[PDB]
Amino acid sequence: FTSDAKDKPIGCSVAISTYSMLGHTTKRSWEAERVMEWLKTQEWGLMILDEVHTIPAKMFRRVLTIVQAHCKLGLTATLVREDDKIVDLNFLIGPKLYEANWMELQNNGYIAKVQCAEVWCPMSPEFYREYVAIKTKKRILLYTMNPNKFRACQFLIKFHERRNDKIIVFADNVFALKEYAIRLNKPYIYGPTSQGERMQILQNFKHNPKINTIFISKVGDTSFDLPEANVLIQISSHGGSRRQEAQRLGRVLRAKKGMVAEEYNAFFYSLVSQDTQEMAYSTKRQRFLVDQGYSFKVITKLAGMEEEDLAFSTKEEQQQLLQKVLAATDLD
Amino acid sequence: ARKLDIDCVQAITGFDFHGGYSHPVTDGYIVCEEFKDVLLTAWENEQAVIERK
DNA sequence: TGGCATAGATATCGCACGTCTATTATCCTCAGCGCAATCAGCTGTGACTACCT
DNA sequence: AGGTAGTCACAGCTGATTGCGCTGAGGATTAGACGTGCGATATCTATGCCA
Repeated sequence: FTSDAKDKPIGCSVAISTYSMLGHTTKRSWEAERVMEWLKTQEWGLMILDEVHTIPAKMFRRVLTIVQAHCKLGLTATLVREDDKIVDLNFLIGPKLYEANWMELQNNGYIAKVQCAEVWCPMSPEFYREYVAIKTKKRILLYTMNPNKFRACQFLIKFHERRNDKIIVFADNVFALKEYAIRLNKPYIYGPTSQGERMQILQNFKHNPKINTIFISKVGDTSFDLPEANVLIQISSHGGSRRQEAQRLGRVLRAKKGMVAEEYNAFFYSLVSQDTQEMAYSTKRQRFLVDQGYSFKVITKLAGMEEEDLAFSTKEEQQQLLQKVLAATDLD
Repeated sequence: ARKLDIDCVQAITGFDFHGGYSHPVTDGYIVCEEFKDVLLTAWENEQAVIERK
């Protein structure tokens, strides 16, 4: 029951739909009206819900009232809603039946053993002075566009490409992601992301050895499946979405053959601007992962950067980047 | 015509096979002559707004 | 001399090859509906002061 | 002169706000029949042969 690929509800033994299609409070297509009528007439012995943490929203909760179903089972990777709307969820669906031990599955080899790092990038003092200068939401662009962070990211990308690994760069800010991708000449995924182009880039990433570095915006969490990778670099944060970013990390990294014996077969790195409010957000975010037994080693000095030549080597280059970012005022 | 609540039917004058199937070819809209002059002046005025818009 | 087997000239219908036009559906893009972290006004708390005995 | 109630000046709670996302309504966009050439197929006729 999709808005693009439509099939008649008649004879549909098993139906797959989306929350928005069922929660479309505004007037829908006449065929959609017939589908809804058939669903209401149909008695559902079983219903399956994915990403249950999204249910506590009012519109998606109304879907439960809309649909008459006997058994409703919810499957998800995380349950720590930052809005603490989970107690009522215990009666929306039921008690949490099971939750596997992540470290145990790591030992059993079912999942890749993630190697997690927190990389501290000192802020440029000119950026830092402006960072102190701005107190508003515009301050995000200041620390999310750290030239030192850019150089560290470039060095890590070179290192992993020489290591021949799949690189996924997660950046919540659209402008920051586009700037990084354009400067590094890599594919970028953002708001619209026309589906054909998106699928083309994904299939190039899966198979083409020339493409192994993909920039994905916030859409990479649940809007589409992420091809399996080994290197996941997080630059931009939602602001403390300890569940969203953890879910996206778990979705990105999966078990890989060949590195099964090694305790570190998956690599994740979080680039955090030092002395910024990003530190508190990172600490709050990794709370759940620490509760999951995952450790994060803090790394400040990156060996090999001095030998390699990277972007913004000269000061005015960073000054030019500061000009570009400040051009993006609070409106952007 | 919808704004003026006047009957408006597209004039099907031919059929095109493009895209692997025969598709309707429409040539404007046929409207009753009695309202025609009333329909024309508004339309231009309608355009007179839209272009400014 | 007379009737009929057999060699010659002539097409002839069935089978396949090269080519065209039909007379009514599908695919990008925008305005309008949603989800997630700050910040101000409502509400709660502590202290100043007029009024009664 | 003494006590407690009416009333005005600072902290938490929570809805409004600023960053991002799905929909429904717009403009855009080739094989049976027909014609034609080839391949397998009959057919009329002049004349030689035999009784």
